[PDB]
Amino acid sequence: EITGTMRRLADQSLPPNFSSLENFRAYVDGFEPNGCIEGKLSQMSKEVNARIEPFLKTTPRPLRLPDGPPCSQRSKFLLMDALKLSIEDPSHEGEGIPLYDAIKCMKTFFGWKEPNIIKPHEKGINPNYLLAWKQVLAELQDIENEEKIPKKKNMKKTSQLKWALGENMAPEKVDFEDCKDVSDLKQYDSDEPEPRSLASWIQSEFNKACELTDSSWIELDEIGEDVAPIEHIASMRRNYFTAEVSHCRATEYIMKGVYINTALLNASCAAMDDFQLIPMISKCRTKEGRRKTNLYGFIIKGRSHLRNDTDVVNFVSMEFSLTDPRLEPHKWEKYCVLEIGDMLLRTAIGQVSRPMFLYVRTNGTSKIKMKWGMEMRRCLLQSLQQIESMIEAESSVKEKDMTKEFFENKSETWPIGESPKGVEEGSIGKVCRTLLAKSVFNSLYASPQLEGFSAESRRLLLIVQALRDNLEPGTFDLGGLYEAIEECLINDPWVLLNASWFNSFLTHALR
Amino acid sequence: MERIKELRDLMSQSRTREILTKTTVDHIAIIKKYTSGRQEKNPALRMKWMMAMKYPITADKRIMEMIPERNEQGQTLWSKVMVSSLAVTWWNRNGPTTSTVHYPKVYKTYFEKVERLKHGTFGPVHFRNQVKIRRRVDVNPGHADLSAKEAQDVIMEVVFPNEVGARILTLTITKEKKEELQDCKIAPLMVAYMLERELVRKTRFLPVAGGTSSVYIEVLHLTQGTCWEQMYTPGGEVRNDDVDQSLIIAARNIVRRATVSTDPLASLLEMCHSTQIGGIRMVDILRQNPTEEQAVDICKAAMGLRISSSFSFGGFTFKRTSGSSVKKEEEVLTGNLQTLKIRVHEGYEEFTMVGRRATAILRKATRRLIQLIVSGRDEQSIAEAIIVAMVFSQEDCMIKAVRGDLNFVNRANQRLNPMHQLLRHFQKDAKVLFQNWGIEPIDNVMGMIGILPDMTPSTEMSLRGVRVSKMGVDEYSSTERVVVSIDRFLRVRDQRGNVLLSPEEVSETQGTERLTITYSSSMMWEINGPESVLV
Amino acid sequence: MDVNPTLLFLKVPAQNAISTTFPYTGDPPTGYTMDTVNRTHQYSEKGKWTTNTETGAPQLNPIDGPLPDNHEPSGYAQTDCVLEAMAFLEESHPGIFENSCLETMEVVQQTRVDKLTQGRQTYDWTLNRNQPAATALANTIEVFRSNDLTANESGRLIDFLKDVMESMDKEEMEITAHKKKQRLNKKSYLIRALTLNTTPGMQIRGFVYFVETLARSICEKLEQSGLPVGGNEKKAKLANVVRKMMTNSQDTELSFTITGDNTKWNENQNPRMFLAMITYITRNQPDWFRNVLSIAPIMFSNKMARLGKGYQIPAEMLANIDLKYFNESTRKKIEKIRPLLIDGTASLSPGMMMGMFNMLSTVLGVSILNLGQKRYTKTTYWWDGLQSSDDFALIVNAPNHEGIQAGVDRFYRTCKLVGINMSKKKSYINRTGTFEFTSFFYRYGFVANFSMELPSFGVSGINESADMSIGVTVIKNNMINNDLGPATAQMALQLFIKDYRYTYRCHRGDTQIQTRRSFELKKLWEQTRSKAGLLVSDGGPNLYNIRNLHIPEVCLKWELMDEDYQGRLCNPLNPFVSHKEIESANNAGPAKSMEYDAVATTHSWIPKRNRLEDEQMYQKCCNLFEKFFPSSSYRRPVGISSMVEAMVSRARIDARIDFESGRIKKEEFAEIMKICSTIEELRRQ
Amino acid sequence: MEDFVRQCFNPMIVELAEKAMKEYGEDPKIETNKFAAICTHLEVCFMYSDFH
Repeated sequence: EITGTMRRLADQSLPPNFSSLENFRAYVDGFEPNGCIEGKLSQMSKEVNARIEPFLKTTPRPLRLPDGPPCSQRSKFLLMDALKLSIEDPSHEGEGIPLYDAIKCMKTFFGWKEPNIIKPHEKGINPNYLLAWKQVLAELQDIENEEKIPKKKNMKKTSQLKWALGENMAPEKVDFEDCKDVSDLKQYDSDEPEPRSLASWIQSEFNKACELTDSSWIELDEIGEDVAPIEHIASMRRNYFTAEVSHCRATEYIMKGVYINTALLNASCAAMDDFQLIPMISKCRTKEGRRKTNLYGFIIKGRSHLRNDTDVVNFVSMEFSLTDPRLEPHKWEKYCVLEIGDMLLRTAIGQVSRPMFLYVRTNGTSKIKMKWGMEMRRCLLQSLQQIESMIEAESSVKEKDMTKEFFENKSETWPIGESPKGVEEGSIGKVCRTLLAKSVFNSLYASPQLEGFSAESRRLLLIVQALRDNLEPGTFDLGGLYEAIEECLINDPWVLLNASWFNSFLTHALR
Repeated sequence: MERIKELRDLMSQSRTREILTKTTVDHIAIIKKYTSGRQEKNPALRMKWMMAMKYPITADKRIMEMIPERNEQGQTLWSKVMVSSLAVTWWNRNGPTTSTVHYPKVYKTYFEKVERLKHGTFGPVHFRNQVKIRRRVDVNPGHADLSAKEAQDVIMEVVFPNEVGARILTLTITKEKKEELQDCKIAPLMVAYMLERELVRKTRFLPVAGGTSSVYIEVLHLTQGTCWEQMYTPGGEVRNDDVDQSLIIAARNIVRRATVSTDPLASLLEMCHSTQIGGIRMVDILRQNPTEEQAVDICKAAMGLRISSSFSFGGFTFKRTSGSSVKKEEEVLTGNLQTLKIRVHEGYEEFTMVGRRATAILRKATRRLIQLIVSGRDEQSIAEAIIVAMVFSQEDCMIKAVRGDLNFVNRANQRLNPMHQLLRHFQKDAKVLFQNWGIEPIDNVMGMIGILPDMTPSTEMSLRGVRVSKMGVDEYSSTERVVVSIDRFLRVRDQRGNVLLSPEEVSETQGTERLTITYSSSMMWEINGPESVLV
Repeated sequence: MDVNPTLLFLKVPAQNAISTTFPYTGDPPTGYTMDTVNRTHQYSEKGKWTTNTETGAPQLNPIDGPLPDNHEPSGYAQTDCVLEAMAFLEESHPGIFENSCLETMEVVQQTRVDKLTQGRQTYDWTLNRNQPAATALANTIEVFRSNDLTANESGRLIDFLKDVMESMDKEEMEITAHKKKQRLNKKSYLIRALTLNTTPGMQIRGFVYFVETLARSICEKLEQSGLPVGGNEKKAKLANVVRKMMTNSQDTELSFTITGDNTKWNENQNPRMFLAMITYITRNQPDWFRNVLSIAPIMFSNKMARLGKGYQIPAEMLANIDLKYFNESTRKKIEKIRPLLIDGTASLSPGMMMGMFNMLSTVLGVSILNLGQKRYTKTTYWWDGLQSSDDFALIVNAPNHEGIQAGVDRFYRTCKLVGINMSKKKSYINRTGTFEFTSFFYRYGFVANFSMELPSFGVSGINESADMSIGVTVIKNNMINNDLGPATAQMALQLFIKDYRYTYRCHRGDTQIQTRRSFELKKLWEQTRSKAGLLVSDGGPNLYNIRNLHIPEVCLKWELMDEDYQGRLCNPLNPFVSHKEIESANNAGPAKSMEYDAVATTHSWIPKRNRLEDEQMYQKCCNLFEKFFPSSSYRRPVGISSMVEAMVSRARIDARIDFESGRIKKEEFAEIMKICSTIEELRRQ
Repeated sequence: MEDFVRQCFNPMIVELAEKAMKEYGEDPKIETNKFAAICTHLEVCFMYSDFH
């Protein structure tokens, strides 16, 4: 039954022409499927309609672009500017202690000049950074005096570092019933961000991201014997892709994010109350095949009272470089730089002695933020499959599938570049590493503006691809689609480079 | 006393006494699902951290007299009951070697697959835009086709006899299991679980690319792909693909025999109650085997079991996809001066017909055929399908194509309804209909070629509404379980008076017994050996 | 030179490699609720105001209101149009709803309360917060037992529903806190029972399940609704309908295909229209059945949205404040939302939350599709399509290139008539033969990039054997179910191999890299002659390949092991096995777990301790029962008698049998039986 | 219940249930519990009558 406090809502739940739900049930049971639809159509205005608007090859307009300050960099860690500390030390990786695997990296450089501040935060007390840096060196040299080697050094709760991490930077937690009639009781600002215009450096970073190096960076595990039908085909796909992308620099980027976030979380569990030091370690293998360990910089962790997953933890990063910030200043808005010394750089004729710099920034992360980055190897699979997809779809139309002829024919060319107002064709492996780096940067520069742009670009690209096939498409609200696209474009430089890519593609889409 | 004290000190708190009193045994499954359900904190990360830490394992206390504290290199792997991982590997090398290696008698469900891969000869990978066949097949190979309950009762008996269910009725599998592993118990719960995995059937709906048995399915991930396929023959056979065949043949011959009986229903009932198949009664097999076939469906209907709402005709099983049916009796003239009253279905309908060797989709208005899309294997199969289709068209075009008198009777010389008469007349020869149907020019689109009356493919011309599909039409075995009302003449009328099943589309090539079957009810022995008749 | 990946599409068409546009594998990282309220109540402002009679919360009833004036989205639907369309669908299918209702009656007959637990997080009003399933369920049951309301003790879910109704019938409801048994007036109880989050409340969940079950028995019998199936099946549903439209002889017919979505769809579906369609589905059906399946839509007719925390400014304090202490936007939003909320809860009449009635929404979409099979059109154009919650695909055919727009117009008009605001933005047209449908893409070919979230190739983390088999099993599943290329499966496999090796600190003994464990492994590697037969957990070579991704490692290497190796490994007399939980993976949607053989594989143990909230009630009893009868872990037991009447008798028989011929001291026996008699004397009162 | 009832009983009691329900037009599709109770009562009376 449906008694009071329940039926009272049921008879109150009916459309605005009835009184009790029992009359409603009778009215629905006895119904007239008479065809009121035609009359409702005759009553509705002619303006309420999906007037199809066409889509011809002269309709697509190139995308608009924000204008203003150049796009800075918010990447968590360095892409190309960071420098390695080659040691060639096969310590058997017996859980090779990452701190004492780094003290030798420090022991392997000479020419540590006085810390010379070059580029400040442009706002704030900068000397605290270099004070923290000299304190880092001190605690790096104050270890052997504590009678015992500690496996990790807890930085002292120092005031300059307390400001660098903002631990002391805390407001009042006051109930509203107490703070009544306050003069500065206005709301937090919470303003929406400013449109950061496009700069030219992100494309150069992406270009250098796709190149190959002399290190291997991978241990692709073994596979059982391959049987005749497919296992041989699966092999000659995956192993060729490996050898063409094994030594890619994007592999180094992925491993870098992996190790940094891994050490950060694994300490954040156990460093639950005190500061810790975070070495930005990477690993690789020489061209002669010797396990080499690289060090990129140091990172200082704040408090790790991580009760929940979205809990914010502040951290400070100091990465080595040989790239002078004085070259392009606006790129490093969140960064402060220190002239740290000089290093030897051997060439065909002696050394050049270029200066060494230290880039430092403050940022935040969380547990999920790290685990998205401990699994960044996914960017490999997404690559291979979005290669493997093309190996099947475009080869679906064949009795003997086009698989080996996808490789093994350098005459097959792929349009991938246009610097001199001309289409530049490339070979396969460049494309393979290109897609790998695409997924890599999308993963590390992950931003919701990229999500929205990808969603809105799929539609326009699909329509253009249909028009290229001469299948006479059309649209509904083209200005509205442009409006959504512009609404999902503010400051992400990776998004903006994809946008200029898209515009030049439509210009070169023969449309 | 080891156990009960927890119950007593649990009965100490009143709020526990109440729940231990009220809820009954039938409800224990409804209560074990009351858990906090919060310790799902990234099992990858917690597992990695606990592996970094020493001693994450919980052992018993009896490791003291079995393994040492110091390994052969002085490694610590105990506590004060926690144990580190290295103890496992050390015990994995050198410990109490045991002849319990007779293990591959409870895990045979895996080593069967292993052996299937051993002699599993392969073939070439002919890539192709493989089309998905919406079929329904089993998941467990070689399990004698047994239902879950009748199997888990035997399981409960063999593993926990001291608490067996109330089913005490008085199959030797009980004896074989109790004998071969009597004192060689291994891991009770895992033994019973894996036996349920070995014997219990489960059959559901998948898109396949030619795999029939279960063995062709457990290796599907090797065979099927996006645009490839690999033929792989495991070198064997199971029961589920060749046990139901014996019941199929036995019920088909039983129906073939029941017509001559005065009341075929009663003779069929006594047969089904008496006939034994593979040592198991046929009645239970019908109640428990989900096989769909005219003879089996009719035998199940005789015992009041729900089946699919099919308009079975022409050897082809039908399924209601859309549209309504209206009687609209009507007059018809033949090609030899004969009047015939027939039930011309009024209204619009749209159906999907499945056959033994072919499938097709059809749309039908009042005496109108449109969009007939067929796919078969042999020329003869598509021929039969197109023939029964044009018979079902009910157009006057096929009405003109009648040649000769229409006298086709049951094996008991009984006048058949006109539809089946036309079907059987055309089945031997129906070439005359196409030449008088009409031709239409087609456009060679979407890999759909045309067919000519001479059974020849053609490019730009075809029959009205016809389409030749590639590598199979989309099947759909709709799930319906509706009551039926069989008559005394082995006719099937579910609820609407529509003829569903009839002993006119029941026979095909000779029956070859695999399972040993025995009849015991009525005469039903003129087929079996004469010595069998005497004995 | 500068590099551009998108330029690749000049050589390869988009539908062949659209996967490159998919950036991510997973998903990347209290005020928006007000935006949702304003968005919904803007699409329904037509003076349908009625202050509630039992909640006092004003409610808009915009159904059967004015027709749409502007081209912008609108939430106005006339009742007779919707019911007429539903009856038209039934005219397309004879009494099929009563078949679906019979399956639903079977369900409501057998279904116990357990099906309330298998699901996502819920909302408990006992603590006014999101909590897991069994938490809210147990607190609700115990607060019901606090009063006379105890029908749920029968175990059938319908009795729990009667308990819910009687609970609404009672005025005072004492809430115990964990004491302080003083809270919960009647009105606030009613208000909170209708509270919604993001995510249904506690009472409605069962009911929505019923409604959703109905849709299953409906949607399984409908071809144009292919939502419940997963992945591969939908592939077929793409090619069939194509043939139903483009394969027309004498092809002067012109077939166009659009793929569209419906912007802000979910905020427009009014629960009362669902009430109407359910009622018509229950045409002349038994009364109480109409009563049960009408619960959820009526509850949604008066449903409150929770805010929770706020900005500290708790939500229940948004009533006594001036609108100057805020920004401009917040000020304007509070102005347009202030009087609608009561008791820290927002009033939302015509709403529906995304992820609640998606299958019934698919029923409505298949209805508006079914309304054009050249029998309700009386015109030349005729369409058919496939529907989802919001992203649909349609094929409209018309022989002349001028009237196709008229068919598309009829579609959009009728969709506006039923509250389907077709998104002009998220929609695109082309000629038949290539389109999108919910991350599915067709250009003469297939792609399953809907559930193409490549698996957690990391270990699942419970075991050395079960974890490996589980990983490779999910590999094979996504290889056939969520179709991916084979070499991608190879790469994911070897990645899982490395992750599993390094997770258990066991790479192998042929490489000199050393763990805290590799020494013993290398000693084993040395003393074994047949190297391949060793387990991966025991330093073995990975030979898992596509042809044997299903066979567990143990049975595959079983012949190649050494005799002592097996005789020591599979020996179940191992001291590590302790009889506790097995197989429980239960990933959130259903919960699937398929583990395989296990021998001396008991690694991942002792997860840390965390000793109303007293979970120590149910699981304790169930585990004790299991400790008495092992069968409780395999087969659903069968028995009417009480727990104690079974356990005491079993204990007495056990004492008897292991005393007479077994091994026990007579004094221990006598004490056992005296304790049992004490239990009996305690259960008698 | 219904399908199980058709499983664990003879068709003659089924026809008897048909006849007894037609006495008052009691549709089995609804009164499934009545279906079970009536078939139960009938078979109880029978096994009370056999061999007496």
